[PDB]
Amino acid sequence: AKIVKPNGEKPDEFESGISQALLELEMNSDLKAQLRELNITAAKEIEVGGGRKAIIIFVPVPQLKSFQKIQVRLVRELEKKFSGKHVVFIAQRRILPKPTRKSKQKRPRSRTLTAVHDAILEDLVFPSEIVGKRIRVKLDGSRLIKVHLDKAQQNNVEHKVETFSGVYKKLTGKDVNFEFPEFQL
Amino acid sequence: GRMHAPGKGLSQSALPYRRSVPTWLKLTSDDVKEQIYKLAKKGLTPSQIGVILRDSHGVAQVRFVTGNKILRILKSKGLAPDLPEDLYHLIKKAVAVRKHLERNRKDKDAKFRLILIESRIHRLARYYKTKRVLPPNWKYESSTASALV
Amino acid sequence: VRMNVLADALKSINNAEKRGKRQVLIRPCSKVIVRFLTVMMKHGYIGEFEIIDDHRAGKIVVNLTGRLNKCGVISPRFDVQLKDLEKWQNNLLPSRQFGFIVLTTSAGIMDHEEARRKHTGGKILGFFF
Amino acid sequence: ARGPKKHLKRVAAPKHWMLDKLTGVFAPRPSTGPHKLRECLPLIIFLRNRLKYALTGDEVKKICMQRFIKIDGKVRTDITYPAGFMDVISIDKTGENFRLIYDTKGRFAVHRITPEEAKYKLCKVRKIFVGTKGIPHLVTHDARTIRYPDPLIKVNDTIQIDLETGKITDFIKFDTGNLCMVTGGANLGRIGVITNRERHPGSFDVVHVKDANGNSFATRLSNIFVIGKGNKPWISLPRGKGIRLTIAEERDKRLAAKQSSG
Amino acid sequence: DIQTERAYQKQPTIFQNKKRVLLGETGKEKLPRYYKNIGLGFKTPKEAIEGTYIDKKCPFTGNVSIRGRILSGVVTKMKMQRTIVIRRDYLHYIRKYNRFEKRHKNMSVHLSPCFRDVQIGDIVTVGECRPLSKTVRFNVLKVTKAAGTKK
RNA sequence: UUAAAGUUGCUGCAGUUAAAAAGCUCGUAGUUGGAUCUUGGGAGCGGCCGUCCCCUGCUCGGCGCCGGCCCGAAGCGUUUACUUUGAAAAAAUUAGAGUGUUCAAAGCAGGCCGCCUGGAUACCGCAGCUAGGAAUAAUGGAAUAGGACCGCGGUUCUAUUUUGUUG
Repeated sequence: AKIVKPNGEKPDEFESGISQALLELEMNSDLKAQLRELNITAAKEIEVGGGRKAIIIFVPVPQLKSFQKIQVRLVRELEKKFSGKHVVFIAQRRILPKPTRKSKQKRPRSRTLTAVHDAILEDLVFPSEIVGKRIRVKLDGSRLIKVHLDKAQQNNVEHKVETFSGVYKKLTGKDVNFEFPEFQL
Repeated sequence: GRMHAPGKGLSQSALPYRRSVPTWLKLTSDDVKEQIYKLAKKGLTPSQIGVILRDSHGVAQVRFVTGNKILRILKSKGLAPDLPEDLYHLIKKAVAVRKHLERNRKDKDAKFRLILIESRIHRLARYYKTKRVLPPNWKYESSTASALV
Repeated sequence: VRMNVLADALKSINNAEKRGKRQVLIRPCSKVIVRFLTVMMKHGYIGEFEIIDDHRAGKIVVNLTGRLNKCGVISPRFDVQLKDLEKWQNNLLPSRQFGFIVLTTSAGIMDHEEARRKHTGGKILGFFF
Repeated sequence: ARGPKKHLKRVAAPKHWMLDKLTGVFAPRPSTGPHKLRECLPLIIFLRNRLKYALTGDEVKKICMQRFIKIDGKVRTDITYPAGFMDVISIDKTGENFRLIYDTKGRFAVHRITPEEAKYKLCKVRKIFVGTKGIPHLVTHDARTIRYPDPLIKVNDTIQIDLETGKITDFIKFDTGNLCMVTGGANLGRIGVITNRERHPGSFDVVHVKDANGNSFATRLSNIFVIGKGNKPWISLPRGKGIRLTIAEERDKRLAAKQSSG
Repeated sequence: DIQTERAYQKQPTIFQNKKRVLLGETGKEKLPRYYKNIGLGFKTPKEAIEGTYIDKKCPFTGNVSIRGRILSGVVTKMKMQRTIVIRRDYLHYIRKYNRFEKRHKNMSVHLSPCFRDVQIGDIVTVGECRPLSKTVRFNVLKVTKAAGTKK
C-alpha cells in the first residue's frame, strides 16, 4: 500500500492503520496533488510518563523537505481525526559502528552517532528552532541536556515538551528538558 | 598575531549558531547556482562573488542554502580558475612591487616587503604542493612573474 | 600558538580557585578535558560543572569550591608503568593519604589507584590535591 | 684461540652440575658423547657427589677400571662420559639401576628403578633421513642411528627402543592431549598435558602445557618431550610428580614436616 | 632487449634445447618459465611468471633463499642498476633524559625487475637472504604504494 | 674520585641592577602543533550500587539430535608507538630462603639412634619474538568518482567418476 519499507517484511496492524488513516486524510482533502510521491516508511507506539501516549513516524531523507512544509497542517488533521495522540515527524537514518583495527569504503561523517542524535533532536520539532543547548552533569555522573527553543511559536509547542522528552528518552536514552529563554530576542 | 607584522588584530566575521534557512528567503538552490554561473562568466573571484550575492540577493552563505561550498560547484561545472585566488593575488602583488622597484633602486622598504611577499609565496606554495593541487615542477621566479598572471 | 588546551584549562581553573572565584570559563573543549573534570568531580574536588554547547568548541562553567589546592599538568605526556609509578607518586603527591594522578590507560582516563587495581599503565596527564 | 677448548673452570660450569666454589680451579669437562656439554651429568660428579660411593677423583677411575658401571647396558671405562637425560645406569655388582629424570627443580636427581624397568629407554627423534637406496633412517636426541622404523614416525613424536636389539617397540603420537616432560630453560621438570600448539613460520614454535593442578606455562617446541599417551606415563616418575609448587607452599610443607618430626 | 651482453643469460634449470617436430608455429615458440614460492604468507606476482627477464639474484625466479628477519622501509634513490637503497626510521631511548631519539640508517637492497611501477616514497617490505655483494644483504619481496596517486 | 653540588639543574639552576637575550628581520634542517568518528543498557545477585555474560564475518569437522540446529578448526581481516602477560636471556658478584663456621666476616652445609634432606627465589637497562585493550599521538579511503554491492554480455590456457577395449 502506501507504506514502503527498505526491507521485505510485513508491517503490523498499527502502522498499516496509520497509513490507511492518512490515505483517506489525503483523499478527502485538497492535498492529493501534493502527496503523489510522498509515502510512509514505519510507525510505532510508545508511552510517556503520566497518562498520555505518543506516536512516531519515519520519513526518508531525500523526501524530508517535502514533508517539512506540509507537517504544520498534517499533524493537526492527525489530532482532529484522533482523540489526543500527539503526532511528531522524524527522519530515519542508519547508524554504522566505528571501524576498529580488530574488524571497505570510508564511513562518511554524516553517519556519526552524535550527528545522528543532533539531527534527530533538531528535526524532532520543526517550528521551535533551537537557539541554545546546555548539558547538566549531576553528581551521579549522568548527563542531563537542556535545550533552549525559539521565543516565537511558543504556545503551540509548550504542551508537547513532555512528549519530546519521552520520545528522546525512548529512542536514544538522554534526559532532555526544554526551556524558553527570553534574554536575546 | 600576524605572520610578518607585530600587530595582533581581532577583526573577522562571526557566523550565528542558528543553521537554518530563514523564512524570508524565497530562493532555491538552482537559482543561486545559476547566479554563480552567470557571475563566474562575468569573470570574478569567488570571494567577491560571495560578497555580491550576500549584498544583493539576501543570501547569507551558499553553503547554508546549498549542500556544498562555492569553489566546489565552480570546479564541478568546470570553470574554476586553475590557480588559487590568494596565490594569484600574491603573485600580482609581487609583480607590482617588482615593477615599482625597477624604477626606484633606493627603496629599501620596498625591497624588504618584496622579501616578505616572496617568503609568503613560498610558504603557500609548499602547502599547495603538499595538497596535490599544483604540479611539483611549478617554481616561482621573477622571470616567470610577468609570464604567469 | 595554542598547543595544549588542557594545560591552559587547568592553569585557568588554578588561577580562579587561587583568587577565590566561584565560576570560571574554559575557552576550548575536549573529550579528555571532560574526562579530567569528571575524575575530579567523582573525587569531589570540584563542584557540578556545565557544557556551553556552542558550535565552535564547548565552554565549560565549573563551580569552584574551597576543597581544591592545586591543579597541575605534566607536559609532555610521559610513559609510566606499574613499576615506575611509585616514583611519580613519591615526588609529585604532597602526601600518601590524599592526592591523585590522572593517567590515560587503554581502559579510560582515571586515577592511579583504579589503574593499580586493574593492573594497567599508560601516559600521565596531570595531578590534583 | 688456535684450536678446540680443552679445560673448564669451576664457575664456567652450568649451575645444575651445582658444585661448591673453593676446592680447586678446574672442573671436570666431559668427554665427547651423545649429549651436549651443558645438559649432561658426568660419571665422576655422580659417583663422587650423589651416591657418595667415592671421595676422590682417583677412586672413581679405579671403579671405571674395575668395570662395574654400565651406561645403557654397555660397560663404560670413560671417567668423564656424559650421561645425559633419559639414560639408564646399571651396576652389576651391587645390583641397582639408576635413571636420570629432572625433578621439580632444574637439576638431575637420583631415581632407583626396577630391573624390569631397566631394559628400555625413550628417545626423541630430531629429523627423518632417507638413506641411499631409500632406507628410512633416524636421528635421535641421543645420537642413535636406527634403520627402517614404522612409516608413521614424524619429526616430533617419541619412540621406545629396546636396549638389547636397538629396535622400535611402540611409539607415542604427538597430539594435543598427551602427557609431557619439559627439558631446558626455566620450566624444567614439570609434568603436564599438552593443550595447544601454534605454528610460527620462519621462527621457533611455542606450545602450551597445562599441569595436573591447573597451572599452565609455555615452552619452545625444540625443548618438548612426550612421555605418555594421555595422562598415563611409560616410566616411573620421581618424588613430587613434577608440579613446581610455589616457595610459599614449599615453606608450608617444610615447616609442617619439621613440626611433625620434632 | 635481452642478451645485450657478451655473456649469455639463462635459467639454469629449464632445458630450452629439446627436439621439435614441425620446426615452426602452431603450439611452439613459447618458452616455459621456472618459479617457486617463498612462503611466509607472501604472494608471487604474475609479472615474474609471465615475464621474460633473466636474473639469478631474483628471490622468485632465481637461486636465492629467504630466511631470518623481515623488515620494512621507504626508498630514497634508484640510481645503480637492479639494486635500490631504502631508509629505515626508529625511536631510540635515552636512560638519563627520559625522552626519545629519532635517528636513521640506510641499507642497500637488491630489487627484482618484476616490479616496474616503483617510484620514490613507497613503503617496501624487505627480507634477509645470502650476501649478494659487499653491501647487499636484503631483497625486495612486496611493494606497497605511497599515499595518493589515484590517477 | 664520589656525596656535599638545586655551584652542570632531565627530576632540578639562572639572564633589569650580582656572571649572563644575537642590533633587527626573513628563512631550510631540528623541535612542538586547534576541536570533532560509540554514546548507553539488559537478564541476575546482597540492602541505588562492586565482581561477572552480551552488544568481529565466509572451506573442513564432535559434549550432542530428527538434508534442518549449534559448536570447534589447515586459511584471511589498516599498519606504528605505548600498556600487561609468556618464552629465551652463563656462573660469581647484588637483594635474598634455610643452616650455631664458638658469634661474625666467611662456607654450602648438615640433623636425627641405616634414615631425612637443602644446595631456592628476584633483578638482568635498550633491541629481537609472542598474546589480551584501543584510551592517548601521527599516518588512509570516494570528489575530474575506473567508488562499494548485485544479478547479465565476450577476448585465452586446463581439473577425467562422465560420452563400449582402442584413432
